[PDB]
Amino acid sequence: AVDTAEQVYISSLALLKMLKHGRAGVPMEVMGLMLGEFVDDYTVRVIDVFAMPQSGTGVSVEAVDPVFQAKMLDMLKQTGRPEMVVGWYHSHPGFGCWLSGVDINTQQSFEALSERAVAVVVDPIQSVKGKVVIDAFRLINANMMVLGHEPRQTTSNLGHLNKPSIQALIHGLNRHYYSITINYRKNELEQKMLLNLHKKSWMEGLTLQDYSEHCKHNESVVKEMLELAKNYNKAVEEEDKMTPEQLAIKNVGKQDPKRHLEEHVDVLMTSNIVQCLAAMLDTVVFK
Amino acid sequence: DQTLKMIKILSGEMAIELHLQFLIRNNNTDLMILKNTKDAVRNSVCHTATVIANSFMHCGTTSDQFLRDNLEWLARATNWAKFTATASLGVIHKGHEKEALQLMATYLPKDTSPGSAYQEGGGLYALGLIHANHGGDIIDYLLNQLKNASNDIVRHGG
Amino acid sequence: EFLHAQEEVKRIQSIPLVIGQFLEAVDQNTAIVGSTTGSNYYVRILSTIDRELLKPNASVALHKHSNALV
Amino acid sequence: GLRQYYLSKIEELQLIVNDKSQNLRRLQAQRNELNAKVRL
Amino acid sequence: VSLLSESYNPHVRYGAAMALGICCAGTGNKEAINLLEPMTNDPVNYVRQGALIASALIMIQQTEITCPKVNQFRQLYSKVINDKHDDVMAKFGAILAQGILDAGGHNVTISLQSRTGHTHMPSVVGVLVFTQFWFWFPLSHFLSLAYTPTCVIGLNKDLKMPKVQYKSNCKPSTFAYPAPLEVPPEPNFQLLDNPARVMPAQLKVLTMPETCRYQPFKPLSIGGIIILKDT
Repeated sequence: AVDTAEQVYISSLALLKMLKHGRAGVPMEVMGLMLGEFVDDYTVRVIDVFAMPQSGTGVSVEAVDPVFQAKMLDMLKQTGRPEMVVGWYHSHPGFGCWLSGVDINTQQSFEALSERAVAVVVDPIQSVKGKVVIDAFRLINANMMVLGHEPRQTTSNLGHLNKPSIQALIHGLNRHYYSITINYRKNELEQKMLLNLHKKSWMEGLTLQDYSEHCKHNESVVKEMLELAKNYNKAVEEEDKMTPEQLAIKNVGKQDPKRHLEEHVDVLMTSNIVQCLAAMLDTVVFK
Repeated sequence: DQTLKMIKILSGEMAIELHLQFLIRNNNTDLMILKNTKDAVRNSVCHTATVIANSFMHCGTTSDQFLRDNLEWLARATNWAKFTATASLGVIHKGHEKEALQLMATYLPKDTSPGSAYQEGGGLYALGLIHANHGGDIIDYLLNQLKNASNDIVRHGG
Repeated sequence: EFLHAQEEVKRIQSIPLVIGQFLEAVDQNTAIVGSTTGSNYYVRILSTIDRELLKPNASVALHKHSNALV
Repeated sequence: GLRQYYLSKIEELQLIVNDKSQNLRRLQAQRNELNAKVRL
Repeated sequence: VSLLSESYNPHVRYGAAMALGICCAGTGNKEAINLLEPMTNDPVNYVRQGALIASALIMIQQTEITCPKVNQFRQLYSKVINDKHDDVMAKFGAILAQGILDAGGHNVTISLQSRTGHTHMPSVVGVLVFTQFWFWFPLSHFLSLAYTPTCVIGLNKDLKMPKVQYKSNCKPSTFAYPAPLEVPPEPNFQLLDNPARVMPAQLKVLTMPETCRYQPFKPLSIGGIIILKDT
């Protein structure tokens, strides 16, 4: 049996292949393989990911010829080092994460050879910048659903941590499959070299900024900042009046001075203090 | 005597069985508290949750009437509760030399040999529970059995 | 940490999005809209929208299933 | 003579208590407002 | 830690509750029980769990008079353990706390501390190893190292038990029992035998034996076993 503390380790490398292939053909359900490395009865490690040419419909998506599959795995053994197929994924476009009535069927084909084929859903729409909603699954027997017997024999305080969505609960969870808690394998091998490689620049700051127009832009804000302060020479004057909780609901048609009047003060500061300081270092450094 | 003084004060055994003498005389518990929680029979954590309850409220009192009321509800959950069911046997017998090997004579790993080795592998876990800070044969009776054993299913308890 | 949760809230701004129209608000942070399915609704809002871009007769986005202001 | 000096120093050490706690009284309330902003 | 009970993530909201459970557990602290009162109401399940274990550790061997919230919480574990709609993790704390709160027939207690000022290091290990029940269930089974009795014991020879009976002086309702229900004009002269359980707060309210045959050579200030000089 299982302990519902399965703890699927994935990677740092596979998920970018997951989302790029998932989003380049997003409204169709694209899918692929999961090529990883098995460990003990509890955990599993999926390290590499590749897709195949597919043929789809609106509600269904299929594969094509199996000669693509064996020839791809031969070339990945000879280059790098050999692995084994730990599972498979697919991509609900903007749905969420569940096993539909056809998604459950090819899972049933894959769980026969190895019983631990991990079924993975990636949604490349719901993922904005943070949560990437993924939620890997695996089947449970509908024979034990007939028995009324509750499976998986909880022996660790690790499973019931993330709560399922109600929309995935409308679907087959939890009558034919279960969820798995996952995290990410992170290391200085990779974590240091995506941070210190992505957002970097070279001259954007040792340079000046359109020197006749920066001082011109120092009037393009201040000119309407007069009349915006005239509204601030207006709105305080109608206080000691109708209970300023009313002055929250009422003022939603037009812009207030008070919040907008500290908005430009930050802008009229950092545009000046940066441009003044960066000019006064080139006097020292350059002769 | 003053020659016998180093055994009376540094082994400190007369603080052990006198504490056992305190618990065998003073024991004010209830059976109904487990029987109030009896009605949660399902496939959930509850089997492990009741056997971790009666072990904490009967530490070192050797009173196995809360556990011997049945067999099947205790032996319903498997594969780690039976690691813990033989683990909870030593806490009830905490701090007593005699009733460690003799009550677990069913639960030596080479006597019955069932399909569950966690039932017999977690016995040496409970042998450490009784003789904590008490090292004699209990060091070496657990030292020699780990020289040759099964995988890390008895070696956890060992 | 607040800036990380500041941007996280817009996962409700996904693609199956329907269109209503602003009508009025009872109070702070709760309003009354009218969808283009004919029926009006008393909806909760999303906090990050500048409230001062509302009501001439504003076009608004509404959630698909829960049908709140987006 | 000796202890005469010491009640000088208990009473001006206490002058740090009444305003740095007052700084903390100001400061701790600011976090509670900001944590109420986050969870909401 | 009372500021940290309102943190944004439930993880810091969790460990704030055990931080009260591992410091003030020997005392029936009025303030620590005051903080854990709304902590059982949170929508996260495991902070409802760890509040109950922290509520278990604060009031062992205490009957209604060190703080009135004992029997206010005896009903509370039974309130959540008899629901069906509760979470399994949420009601796991109630069934665990029954074994904590009635430990040994109210004869053993936790003690991270001696009267000498020195700490009890198997209990220091025994409560820290008790923290890791998430990642392994019988790893927090190492809790018996923290269970220590509270009983004065008389002694006169290496083996012989004495026969002494002393009494109390202060208000007598501190000496209460759990008193189970089993459904199908006052003391302060409480006589005690040699294996007599006693609260550590009740070590001052008792009386030295002045009329008995036995008289303690030691100033009776700590529990456990002492020599009782036959006079």
